[PDB]
Amino acid sequence: SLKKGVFVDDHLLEKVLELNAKGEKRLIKTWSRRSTIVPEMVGHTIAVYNGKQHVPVYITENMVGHKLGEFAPTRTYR
Amino acid sequence: ARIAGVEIPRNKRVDVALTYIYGIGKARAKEALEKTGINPATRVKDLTEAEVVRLREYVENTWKLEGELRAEVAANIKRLMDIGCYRGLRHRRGLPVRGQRTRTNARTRKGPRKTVAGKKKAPR
Amino acid sequence: VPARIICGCGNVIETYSTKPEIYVEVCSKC
Amino acid sequence: GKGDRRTRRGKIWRGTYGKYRPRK
Amino acid sequence: PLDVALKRKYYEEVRPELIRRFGYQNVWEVPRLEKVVINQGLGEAKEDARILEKAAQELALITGQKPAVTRAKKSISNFKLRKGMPIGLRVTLRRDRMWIFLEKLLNVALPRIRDFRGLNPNSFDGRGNYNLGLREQLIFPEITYDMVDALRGMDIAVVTTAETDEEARALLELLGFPFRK
RNA sequence: UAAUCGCAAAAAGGUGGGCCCAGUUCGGAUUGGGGUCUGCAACCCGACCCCAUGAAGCCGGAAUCGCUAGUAAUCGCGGAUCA
RNA sequence: UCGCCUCCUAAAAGGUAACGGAGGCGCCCAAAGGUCCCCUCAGGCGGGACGGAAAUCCGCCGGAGAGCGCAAGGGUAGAAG
Repeated sequence: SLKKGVFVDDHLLEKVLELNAKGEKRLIKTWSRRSTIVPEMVGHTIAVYNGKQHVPVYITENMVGHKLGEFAPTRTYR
Repeated sequence: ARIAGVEIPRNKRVDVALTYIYGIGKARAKEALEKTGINPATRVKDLTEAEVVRLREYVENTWKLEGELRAEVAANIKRLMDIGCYRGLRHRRGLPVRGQRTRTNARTRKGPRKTVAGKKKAPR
Repeated sequence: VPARIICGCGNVIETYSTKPEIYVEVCSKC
Repeated sequence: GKGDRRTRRGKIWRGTYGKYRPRK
Repeated sequence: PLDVALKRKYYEEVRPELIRRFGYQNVWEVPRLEKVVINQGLGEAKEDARILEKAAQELALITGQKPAVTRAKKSISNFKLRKGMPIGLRVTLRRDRMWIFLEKLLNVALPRIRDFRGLNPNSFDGRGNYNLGLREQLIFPEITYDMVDALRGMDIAVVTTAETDEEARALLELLGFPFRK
């Protein structure tokens, strides 16, 4: 529970920040399932890897503190 | 002695009686007894109509508390039906949400044993 | 018979009922 | 008892300290 | 007494407001309560040899009238008992007694309902008049936690002059009915 | 650079206070909310601390394990591995 | 199959046969009887804590399709209910 910092990946923020530069589209691959969802980065759908595939997940405000892997479950039928 | 809605303790030492509220345990109990300045060794049986009101004042006003506490947590589990976080599921399949071994126990979150099986080995 | 309701919200209301002795845990003022 | 994490014996058996077992 | 708060309130407050809101020509066109019939269902009492005459003598304290002892008209094996000796408990309140009952209910009882956000605003539907049902009967002043044994709810129908539920909604909201907007 | 300081409090016991046979001040699972720490990183998956939850269990069917004395029972302490 | 009751066959009075069509009876009620006084159904659409798709409650709409112990027919709420 990172309480001084947000452990959030470089290649991610630089990528959403130079997409914030006038706020363009969003098709973004990643493997940073280990990283926190940043404020306002809503709209931008991020294809998160789960070991097999990049799952196309959409984003909204109510979800924030959650990790991106927390919307790419890893196993199949429980 | 009906402080919280449908909840009424009686003839027991008040300290633990207040436990008999959803949203109130040993902690929020003692906390309130010094602040109301009342001896907890005393029973709900016996006290001033002033003592009673003094207590329900502090408690019901501070925090919450059966009803809209209960109703609140639910809406939080509800919100984990967003696009659908990991803690969202597990709530969806009634399984342990807190990173555990399903292979064996989990019976607290899973109603008693659905033995249901018909596995085979060698006849001939 | 005529009754006297007593709130924990101070307020006293004047209705009529069986037995005037009335302890209320807060009326519709709260 | 030896798992009520809000107690003397609860902390003891676990081997940690808190409110319910003051560090000295 | 021949006068109560609500009764006064109706005349010297609500009566006019409505005449101003909806523009009635005649005193009688102005809607008014007709009656409040209150009833308990009681699927038990039939069985376990249950006399359960506990409910009426109890109810009588709150409503102020000895209730009337209502009975089943068909036989239903499925849902038990056979026409007759059957069960249900209903009382009809008009004038003062009607008023005294609502006075207390609105001003006191609905306050100590367990949850509460207001009364459901979809229980007239054109069909003038308004229904609602309760669960615990101890929410009233006269009833004490000592007195109870089983928690028997009830249905409250309140009938009015209003032909539309627009003009009936107003009447009740202004008489002091908290509605769940 | 360590019988010369530290882990450190041993626990049960002893003293006197509280509960009064209650699924309870028994029991601490489940879950919500809030924090701390190690680590580049605790979504899958860490352990803690606090507020709130207080689940099954009122001594276990057919079965069946261990132990002959400082033993069995029962209480606590250290160490390896190792962020 | 054999007595009794209802309907059709039966040709608009009555009556009318066949190993023609198709059902009931061999009981029941001390109130399901006498009189006086009250009351009006089945459904349908809303509306109402437990409450089904008819448990009990409220409101509209509803001349009769309800009900009248039991088969059918006739009759019947301006009651036979």
